[PDB]
Order: sequence, then structure tokens, then C-alpha cells
Amino acid sequence: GKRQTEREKKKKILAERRKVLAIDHLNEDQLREKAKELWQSIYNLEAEKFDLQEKFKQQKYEINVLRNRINDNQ
Amino acid sequence: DEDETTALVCDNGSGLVKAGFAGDDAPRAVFPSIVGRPRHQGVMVGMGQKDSYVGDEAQSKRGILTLKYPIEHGIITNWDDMEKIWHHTFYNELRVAPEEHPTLLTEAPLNPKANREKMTQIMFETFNVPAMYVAIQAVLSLYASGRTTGIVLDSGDGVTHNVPIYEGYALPHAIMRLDLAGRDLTDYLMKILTERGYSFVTTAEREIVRDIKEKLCYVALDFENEMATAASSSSLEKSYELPDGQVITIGNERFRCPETLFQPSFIGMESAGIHETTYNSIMKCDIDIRKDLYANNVMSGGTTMYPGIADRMQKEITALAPSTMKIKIIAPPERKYSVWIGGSILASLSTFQQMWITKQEYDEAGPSIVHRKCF
Amino acid sequence: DEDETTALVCDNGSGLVKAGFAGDDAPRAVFPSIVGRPRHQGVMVGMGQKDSYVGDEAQSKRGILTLKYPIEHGIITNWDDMEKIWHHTFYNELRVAPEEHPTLLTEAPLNPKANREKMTQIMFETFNVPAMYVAIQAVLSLYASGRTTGIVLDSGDGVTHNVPIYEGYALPHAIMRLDLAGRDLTDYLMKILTERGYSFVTTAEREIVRDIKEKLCYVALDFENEMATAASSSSLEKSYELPDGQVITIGNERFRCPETLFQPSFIGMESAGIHETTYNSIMKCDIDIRKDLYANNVMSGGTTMYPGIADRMQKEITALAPSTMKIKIIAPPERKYSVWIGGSILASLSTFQQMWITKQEYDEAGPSIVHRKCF
Amino acid sequence: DDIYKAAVEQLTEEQKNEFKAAFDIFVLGAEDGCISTKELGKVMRMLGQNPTPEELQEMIDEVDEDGSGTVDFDEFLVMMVRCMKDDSKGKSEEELSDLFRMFDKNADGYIDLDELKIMLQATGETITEDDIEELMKDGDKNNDGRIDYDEFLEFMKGVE
Amino acid sequence: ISASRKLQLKTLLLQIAKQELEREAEERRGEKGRALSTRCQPLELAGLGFAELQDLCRQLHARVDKVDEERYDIEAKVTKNITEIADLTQKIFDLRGKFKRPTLRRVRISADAMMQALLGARAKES
Ligand SMILES: Nc1ncnc2c1ncn2[C@@H]1O[C@H](COP(=O)(O)OP(=O)(O)O)[C@@H](O)[C@H]1O
Ligand SMILES: Nc1ncnc2c1ncn2[C@@H]1O[C@H](COP(=O)(O)OP(=O)(O)O)[C@@H](O)[C@H]1O
Repeated sequence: GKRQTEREKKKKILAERRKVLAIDHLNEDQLREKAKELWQSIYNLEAEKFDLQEKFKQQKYEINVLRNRINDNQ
Repeated sequence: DEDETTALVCDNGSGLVKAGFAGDDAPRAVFPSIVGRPRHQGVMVGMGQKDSYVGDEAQSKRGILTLKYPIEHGIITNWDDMEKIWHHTFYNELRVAPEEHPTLLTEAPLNPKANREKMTQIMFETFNVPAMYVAIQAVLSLYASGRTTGIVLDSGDGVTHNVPIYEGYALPHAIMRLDLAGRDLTDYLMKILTERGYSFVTTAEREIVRDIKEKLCYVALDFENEMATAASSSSLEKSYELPDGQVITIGNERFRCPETLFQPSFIGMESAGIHETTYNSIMKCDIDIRKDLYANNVMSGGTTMYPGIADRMQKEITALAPSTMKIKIIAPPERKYSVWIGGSILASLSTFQQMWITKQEYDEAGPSIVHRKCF
Repeated sequence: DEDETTALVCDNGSGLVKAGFAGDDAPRAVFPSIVGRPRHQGVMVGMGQKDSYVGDEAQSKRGILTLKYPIEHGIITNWDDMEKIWHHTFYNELRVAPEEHPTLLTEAPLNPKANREKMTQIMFETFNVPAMYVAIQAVLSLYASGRTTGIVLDSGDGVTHNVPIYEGYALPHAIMRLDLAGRDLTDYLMKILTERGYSFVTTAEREIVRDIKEKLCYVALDFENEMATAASSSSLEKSYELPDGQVITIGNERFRCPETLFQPSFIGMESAGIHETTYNSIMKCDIDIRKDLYANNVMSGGTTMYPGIADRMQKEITALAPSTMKIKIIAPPERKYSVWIGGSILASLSTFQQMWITKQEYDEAGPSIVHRKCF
Repeated sequence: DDIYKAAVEQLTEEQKNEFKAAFDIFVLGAEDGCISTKELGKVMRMLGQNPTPEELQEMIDEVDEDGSGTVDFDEFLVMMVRCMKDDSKGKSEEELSDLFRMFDKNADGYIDLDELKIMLQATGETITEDDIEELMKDGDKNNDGRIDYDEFLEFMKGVE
Repeated sequence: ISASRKLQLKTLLLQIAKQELEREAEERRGEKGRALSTRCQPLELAGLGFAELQDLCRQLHARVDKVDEERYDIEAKVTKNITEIADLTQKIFDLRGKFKRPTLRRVRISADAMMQALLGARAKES
């Protein structure tokens, strides 16, 4: 039950984060703005991804130090 | 921390999970299949304290924990607890990242498909393993022992599978699935130790009795001779130290507990007994098979370590067997560890490299793939 | 110097009140839990003279005052008198207004809820404290001693609580409170000193006998040997000086007072004594807990300050305890003040700030809130 | 000790002269010119404090460098700076953790001698071999020749 | 070397470490700018007609879903590392526990109050 939920859940979350786009009621000028808005969303997501990658590296460092401290104090 | 993408091997029993990497001759560690939980209300502030403890943590802090096992006679029923056990095993102690290694798990061939399908699912879906295989414990002890033929008798903590193998083939009509194992032997011992004045009920007490059995008990080559003697004289008692400085001595209970394997009626079970189920697995095989299985009574798992059991099982089958036939027990030191060892050997065989379920095959086939690729 | 809104810490017992600021390592002052009142008719005018005197004022002017204690056998019985004890403690000697500081008050684990409810009510309604917490004295004793595990044997002035703690968790089924404490020991001494020809019954006299007990009692690790000699020879008598120049010598009575802690029948109590309640708190805990509690009997309260009690207690517990086991006593200098010290430790923990009852929570729920949030 | 010893080095001559006048009050009548628990107790009581004999012995032990059981004037100056703080709070662990990472150039989790030397030279102060060896001996409490994270926190305790 | 010299060196060591920490942050910001230039390159809208713009919006929307999935995957690894850091932190604290609970004392009479009481008007610099 729960593992299937976790797999369904990452996909469910990603589906929830998927917005609905429509391009028929918009004219050419509005579509150019819509494209700029989507680009900015991609940019912000890439910026967040970058920050997480940086955090992940500092975390590996911190984990290695904690493991060494445990091994030296045991 | 491995320098090769060696398969991982983990033997998940009702007792302990044996785990290490393929190619070794032993697990790196044994991880008791236990998840512990505090059973008391905290009073002091700043004490840390988690909602649960796993494996050796669960036993080390057991004084205030209630301890439970996720595996019932070979089948995992509590998957949350097994993810914690598996995570701890790979993450903290084996120093393993399954994402980079194939993983081989073990199981009785007689257990519900739900367990082999779910174990395949968790390594692929929770641990992201590149490949899987779930192996048969009869097979695994035979590989570890250097045998292709025999009756494999586990008498483990959880289940006794009683499975005859000939020339590497299963002989399924001769299989005796038995609901009798060390977990039942332990409960019996707690009741007869109660008769002696030592009441064992709670988790600390249950773990003590399992420790008493493991260090003090034996089956006896001849039960009645040991029974009559132990019931008549203190010369047959053996002591055990309880953690609080108190002691217990055990007399005929020392063997009455293990005896349940030969006499299941001791715990209310309707069963032939391990020597008859072993016998029937030989007897039900074809007439030209019987001679090879008589000569290959193969041990697996724990309890096969009891004094008098390798000699007793050979005698008990001999007593039921036809004349001419030569009856022999194969009881290697690879005892209590042969299933894990067989996993190491099997995972590493060149002939087994195509038996692995890959991640791509799993994703396309779904969880039922274990039925088509493993067993 | 106090340049930060540090919590204030006060331990209010049936004997004395320890008070200071969180972050220090001792109460700044100890204020006896006394409210004194004049019991004579005045003749001179323009002599000042209060309706009541508190703490050290009550003792300094005691020649004509009757001295009453607002706290008895572990609880507040008179909270209007405690408002005055606290007002003096905070505003005259600590010279702090609780209105700008959280306040930490303490009690025993099974202490009647009225005690924590009145401590909460007075500090929020008459002192307007921004926050409150009522802590458990056993926690605080362990914090002062550097322990998470042990038996807190806290014999104080009005009560012995006796509470086992393991990994910071209380084991409440193993708590054995006794109506056996320092106030009763004083009364026992007054009766036996009366037998010697020194009859003490009035407030001034009761305070003298308490002072005698504090300076002369040595308890005796071997009381039978001490009574045999102390009752036979003046060589073991200690001279005590009284306020009017009189001298009283005390012999076996010197230890017979403390002897009541081992023989409670001396004061009419039905009890096995403090060493047995320590032992029973260990015995009612699980056997994987007991080993750590045996190695950590934790001394708190005030009876722990006799020159010989640590040996009297270790001898009695080890005598009751199983062999093999190591029985030890933790008896730090933080004696008699370990609750206050622990109070300062608790109040200053970062892991304790979420535990405060705020004034807003109090005003919405009323004083019964302490029973739900603290422990 | 080190943070207090530095504060003493920086005291002006007039400040030291005033502390000497105070010291002279404390040691008036003492057989060896030094402050023992009898002189320390008489002054603390004169000042309105009521320390126990144990508290008085601990106050002396905290600054006693020779093991004399007494306080001389040099030890007195340390007692007087210890009794006051300019360096209140003293930061905390999270801030030291980020600074530790900056000393650990190879990102191994330890500060070795080469790392310490690079950081000391960067300060601009003349660094002698004795400055390097002494700080590493003061930091590495387990004698491996390196400062770990827990040793670093003890090493920089109280350092503003 | 004097303890006074050691302190001065420790205070300067911490000041440089702080400068290096600021330097690291500035360099990381520069690295972030360059990474974003590669991963999220500018739109070229000139010359696109109406239908081409409708297809672009759909293409960008699809990319938003893919980037969010990649972000999720790194976030999941970060989350697992937090759990591990929290557990190791508790383990070290317990190993480094034992007899070490710290205390403060109030026997340390402020040297300012002490100097005013013992010297009176003579106490001007201290
Ligand atoms: N020396 C022994 N004496 C008595 N029983 C044993 C002995 N060795 C193993 N057994 C029993 O067998 C079980 C452990 O064996 P094992 O097969 O390794 O468990 P698992 O299937 O989890 O790997 C326990 O129930 C233990 O009590
Ligand atoms: N050296 C001693 N000898 C005998 N009794 C003592 C001694 N020291 C303290 N007591 C007694 O212990 C009690 C004080 O207990 P304590 O815990 O320190 O204060 P409280 O319980 O109010 O916090 C009083 O009855 C006091 O007379």
C-alpha cells in the first residue's frame, strides 16, 4: 500500500504542479508574453534546482565530518 | 564502499536479516528483523529520543521499547518496518548504495506470491536497484553446501519448508510446508520456565528466553533417556545469567523445548514432525530418486546447530527408511549462514547472469515479473 | 549581571526555597518557606512591626513570632503566603520583577495537581509572569548530576518521592513515595532530646533542634556498632551550643534521628525505609533497565548531606540487590541544591523553550492548563 | 584561558595600577603576599557575598597557574577580566561550522597543519614556527596532528 | 608564545575564515549565473507567427513539467540527507555526552562593582 503510494505520489505531485495552458483565446502579443512567463518559470525552477545541488554537496561534506566524529569518539 | 558493481545479498528471515555483498563467504553483519518503539512517556527535556529504533538499535535500547518483528513465518507483513531495516542495513552498516548494485533476496518457495512480488517492488521502487532476483532457500543451502541433490530442512526461526531437490530439480509433490519453527520453540520454553518459577512475558523477557535457548538448549539424540535423567538429577542442569544479576537454572526444559521440532504436539500443532516431514519428502519422490535423497539429508538455517540433531535426524530417518538404503546428514559449518552464502554464490555465477530482472524489464513487465523470472 | 530576560528559577519545598536566575549555577539565596507572625501584645509605639515576616525576616525576628510553613509534605497548602514568599524572593533579594521574565517552578512526579495549578495561577495572576512551566524535580536532579538514567532518591523536608528514570523516561509504576522526611527526623530528635533532659517544643526550640540535626547527625553506615558505643560512652558525644549559652551533648541520639530513614516506625510510619524504596524502584523496572538503575542511585533532596549517608545507602542497596551486579551511588556537591541547578539547566535549554505556557495560553485556559502541557 | 590572557595583555598601565591597589586590599596581612581562600573569603564577605569554602577554592583553581593554591597579581588580573564580558554571547556552533569549512581547504573534514599555516599567514601578522606548532598542539586534543570539528569548537570557544 | 598572542592569532584566523566564506558565496553566485545561462537560454520570438507561438507555449509548458521533475529528484536526495544529518547529530551528541553537562557561576563578582566598592573615587580607568 505505502510504497505504491510513494511512487504514485511523486507522479501525483508532479501532475499537481502541472498547470493547464490554453493558447486559443490569446492573440499573438499575449502569446509572446505567455511564452516569456513560461520561460521565467523554467528559469526559476532551474535556479531552485541549482541551489539544491549546492546544498546537496555541502550536506555530503557535513555527513562525512559527522561520520568521522562518530568513528573517532566510539 | 565497494569497488565493483557486485550484487548485494540479503537473507530476510523472521529472526535476523543476514546481509553483505556477493562474492564474500559471510554477511558483513546480521541485522535482527526488529523495529522497536518506546512504551513509556518521556519526562526529561533535551534527551533526543526517536519514535522508533531499528535492528541493533532496537535491541540496544530495548529496556524501554516494545519490540516487534515484521516477518511472520517467512512472509513480510509489515513493510514499513522492513523499509527501515533495509535502509539501515544499506545506509549505515553495509555502507551500500543499491542504486549501483543488483540485489538478491531469498525466500521459501512455498510462501505466498505477495512476498516475492513486493520484495521485487521495493528494491526497484524504493531503493532504485538496477536489477533483482529472489532465490529459493532450498537452492541456496545446497549451493553453499556443495550439493545439487537432497532434502533441505531449515527448521529456522520462521518456517520449515521441507523441500527435496534432485539434480537441481524441484520435486514439488513431495514438499511438506511446515508451520513450526524457533519462534514457537521459544514460546514453549517461556511456558515451561514459568513452571520453574521464572515468568517471561515482556520484550526484555522474550529476548532473554531466546538467548537462553540459543546458549543452553539441545535436542538430545535420545529424548527419553535425557528426559528421565534430567528429571531425576541436577547434574543435567545448566545455568544462565539474567541481566540484573539474578540467575536461572534449566533442567529437562533444556531439551523439552527443542523436542517440539520432533514433537509439534507440544505446542498444539498438528504435524508429522521434522524427521517425518523430511522422511516423507524422500518417500514421495520416485523410486530411483529415493536412494539419492536418503544419502543427502541437507541442513539449512539455524536449530540445525542443536547438539544431537544431526545424529538424531539421521537415526529418525533410518528408523523409517527401508534397509539397504544408506542415510546421511550433510551438516556443514556453513550452518545458520548457508542461505546467505548460497546467495553470494548464486548471484556471482556466470550461468545466473541472465536470471536477473533488470530495471527496464521490471518497469515494462510490472511486479508480476518475479513469477516469470525468479520462481 | 542580568542583561537578558532569563527565566527565573525557584524550588519551593516544605523546608526552604532555593531561588536565583536561570543561567547561574546556584540559587542566589535560600529563603526558608516561612511566614512569621507576632504572638505577643505590643506595649511600645512607633516600633514599626509587620503583620507578617517572610523568609529570613521571619527567622531574624523569631524571638516573638510563631513560624508557619505554607508548604507541607510536598504541596502548597497556603498560596497567599506563597505569594508573599515569592514577592520577597523576587523583588527584595533577587530584585527582579517576573513580569519581564519566564518563571520555572518545580514539583515531584506524582505530586497532587493542586500544587502545579496554584504555582501557575499565582505567577500568572499576581506576578503577571509572561510564561510558566512546572518541572519535575527528578529531571532537574538528573540534569545537575549529568545523568539521564538513575533512581532519584530525593528525601527532603516533607517527603521522599523515589522515582526511577531511564533514558529520560519516567517509569511511574515503579515510584514509591513515603511520608518520611527531614521534618519528621527533627520531631524524632526533639522527643529523644527530651528524654536527655532538654525539652524542645516552641518555634524557637523547634528551629534549634533542626539546626542541631543539620550540624551533628552522621547517620552511621553501621548503626548497630555506633549505638553500642555511642550509648555507652561520652567519647562519642558532640556538644552543641544553644542561643542562650546553654550546651547540649548528644550521643547515640545523634544518629538515632537519621536512623528513622531506615526504621520509619520511629515516627509512626509504615515503611521499609529510604534504602528499600530505592531498591523497589529498581525492582519494579524491567531487567534490562535495572542494571543501569543499580549503577546509578541518584542522591537528591537534603538527607544526602549527612557525613556517611552515601555509605549507609550503598551498603543497604547492595545488601538487597543480587550478587554480581554493581551497585553505585551518584552523590555530587550539587547536593541539596540539585533541583535548583537542574532548574537553571532546564530553563536555559533551547529544547525547552517550546515547553513554556505563555500568558496568553494561561488566560484562555486557566491554571488547569499546567496539568495538560507540562508532564 | 587564551581569550582572557589577551584581554590582560591589552590592559593599560593605569588600569593595571588600579587593579594592583585592589590586589593590595585582598592580600593585606597575608604571609606570602598572595590571595588564599582566607583572604578571598574575607573580601567576598566584606563585599556582601557569602561563598562556600568549595566555591572559594574553585574561584582560585580557575586562575591558579602554578598550582600554589593561591592567587598572585598576574593570576588576579586574569580573575578580574574573567569576571567581566565584552565578548558576550560568543557566537554559536552554526557560525563556527561555516567557518570550519573555510579552514578545511581539501574538504576532508579535518584541519591539518598546512591548512592552519595557510590561514595564519593570511592574517597578515608575522607568523613564527612557534605560533603554528603551539596553536596546533592547543587544538589537537587526541594527538593525531589535526583539528577535527569537535576540537575546533573547543579551540574557538569564547573567541570573538 | 603567550596565550595573549594565541588569542590574537585565533581572532584573526576567524576573521579570514569569514572573508573566505563571503568569497565562496560570491563565487557560487557567479557560478549560478553561468549555469543558468546554459540551462535556461533566452527565447527567440522574432519572426514567429500565431501558430508557431501557440506551439512554443505548449513546448515551454512541457519543459516546465520536466524541469520540475528534475528539481523534485534533487530535492528528494536533499531531504534524505536531512534525515541522515539529524540522526548522526543525535548520535555524536550522545557519544560526546557522559560527564560533560556545563555550568555557570555567579561567584564571579563583576570587577567593575568590586573596584568601585574597594577603591571608591580611586577607581576611574577600571
Ligand atoms: N546454537 C543454537 N542453539 C539453538 N538454536 C539455534 C542455534 N543456532 C541457531 N538456532 C536458532 O535458529 C534461528 C537463527 O538461525 P537463522 O537461520 O540464521 O535465522 P535467519 O533465517 O533469520 O537467518 C533462531 O531461532 C535461533 O534460536
Ligand atoms: N547535614 C545535614 N544533616 C542533617 N539534615 C540535613 C543536612 N542538610 C540538610 N538537611 C535537612 O534536609 C532538609 C532540606 O532538604 P532540601 O532538598 O536541601 O531543601 P528543599 O527540599 O526545601 O528543597 C531539611 O529538613 C534540613 O534540615
